[PDB]
Amino acid sequence: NQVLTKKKLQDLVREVDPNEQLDEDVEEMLLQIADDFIESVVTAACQLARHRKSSTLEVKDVQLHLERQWNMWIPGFGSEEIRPYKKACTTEAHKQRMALIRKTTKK
Amino acid sequence: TPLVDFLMQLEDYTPTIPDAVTGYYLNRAGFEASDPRIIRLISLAAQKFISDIANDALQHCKMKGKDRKYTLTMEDLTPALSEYGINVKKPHYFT
Amino acid sequence: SEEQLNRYEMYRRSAFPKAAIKRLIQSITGTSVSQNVVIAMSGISKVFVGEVVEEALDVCEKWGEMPPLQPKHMREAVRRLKSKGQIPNSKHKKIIFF
Amino acid sequence: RKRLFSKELRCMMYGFGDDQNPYTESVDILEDLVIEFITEMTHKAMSIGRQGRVQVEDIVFLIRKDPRKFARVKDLLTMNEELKRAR
Amino acid sequence: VNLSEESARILATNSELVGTLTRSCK
Amino acid sequence: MPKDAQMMAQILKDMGITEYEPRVINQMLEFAFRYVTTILDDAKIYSSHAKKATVDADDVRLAIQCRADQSFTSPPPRDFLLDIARQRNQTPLPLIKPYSGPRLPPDRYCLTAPNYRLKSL
Repeated sequence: NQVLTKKKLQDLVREVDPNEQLDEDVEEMLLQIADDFIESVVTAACQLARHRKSSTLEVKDVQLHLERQWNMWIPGFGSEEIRPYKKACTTEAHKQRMALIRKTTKK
Repeated sequence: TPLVDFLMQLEDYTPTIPDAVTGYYLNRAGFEASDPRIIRLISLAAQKFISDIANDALQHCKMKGKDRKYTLTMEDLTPALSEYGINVKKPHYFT
Repeated sequence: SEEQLNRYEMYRRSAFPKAAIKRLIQSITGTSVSQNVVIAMSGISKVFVGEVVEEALDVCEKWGEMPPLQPKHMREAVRRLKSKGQIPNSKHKKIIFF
Repeated sequence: RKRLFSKELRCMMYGFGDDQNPYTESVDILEDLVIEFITEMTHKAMSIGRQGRVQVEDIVFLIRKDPRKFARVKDLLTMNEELKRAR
Repeated sequence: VNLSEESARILATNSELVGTLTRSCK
Repeated sequence: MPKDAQMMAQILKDMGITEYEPRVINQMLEFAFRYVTTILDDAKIYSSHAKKATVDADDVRLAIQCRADQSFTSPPPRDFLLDIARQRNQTPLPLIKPYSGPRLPPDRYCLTAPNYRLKSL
């Protein structure tokens, strides 16, 4: 029950520079970052699914963790049409307190 | 290599940041800069960084239209810094 | 030749339709856009497709594969473009000072 | 969502050297890049300039990121006037 | 009237030449 | 002095801070404004992800806990530092060669290197 098998990792190095080797100190660590990357994606995508009061992990909350934290957009999956972007819901209390900063400044 | 052939275009340039200022901030960073062309390259690369934040804030100010004197207000610098990795968030109206 | 003239024909005549991008942008703004916005936004997206395919054929020429483009050369194309800042993401608040 | 750029994008990939018959899962990838590119150049364009979508702020993002998107938007704005001067 | 019918002829040939067979990939 | 700068001096006085610079209270109010407007940033992203109208308390409770790992990551816990040590503390101490001059690590871990510089042509 391992997900990466040291031949898929070796081809990942061969596609970058084919005359390059890794050490077993580096391979045993490169197999460990993927082991730690998988756990932190899932542990913080289950709570987004728990947030929506659902019990199924969809692709719409593995998207929101990688985009916001890890800066990864995985292209070939597609989403629903994004709703019209709400720009500024500035409240009345901010519209009247910030209209006092200018009232003292110029008057 | 481009880093060497660029350095021949630097013998006629003189950056705004002096060499004693840059040569001190490399001393706090961990080395004494012996070659004075490395001081002329880290100061130019850091002068270019200020010269794009202060220029994006100008085009942010010239995109709100007032056309006589341009004041470097925080309303033009704070969106201009977010395009790079500087995220300021200043408060107002402390209750 | 006889393929370069057909390929140059498709490089120029191909475009996204203005009747759909004006439907696509207005679903994001809320109210309305102008014709000179849709003309530019249909033109930048052709450069952006030409930024990926011209660079996904550099991934395929680097590895030992042929002209048909598998998705392996396309996820790698977005990976190399994002590391040079070409692909903008406005949901990742980046920080340069640490 | 359906695919609104399935037949148009196959002409464009042929225009940049791919094939006459690209794979379906490659146009699956490129169709999702364009919808995100138009979204992540409209979500950031409704905060700059004003909270609208005038094209004087679409030309701001193209400088200092890639000059090919700027040199190909000055040609589409110039040739709009030379194609109304001919009428 | 000349601009209306000739606009769709640049795109009609863009459905006869390119993309004859549809492929897929594993 | 607002009511939250009058309370920021109480927090530092409750610690072992009796003598501070007066610029500190202006700094600890900018940090406290940047923190709540970053939690409420993420609490609005999570309210729209569950597709609700307002920002409820369970959104702010998630936004607190889901940014205690990147914004305020911790020094390693006591149960982890004990297990790392007690396998390191079991190998014996090696013996020393009698005459080895300067005793140093191998050459790829030291800072001894030929240390070149450009020909000022």
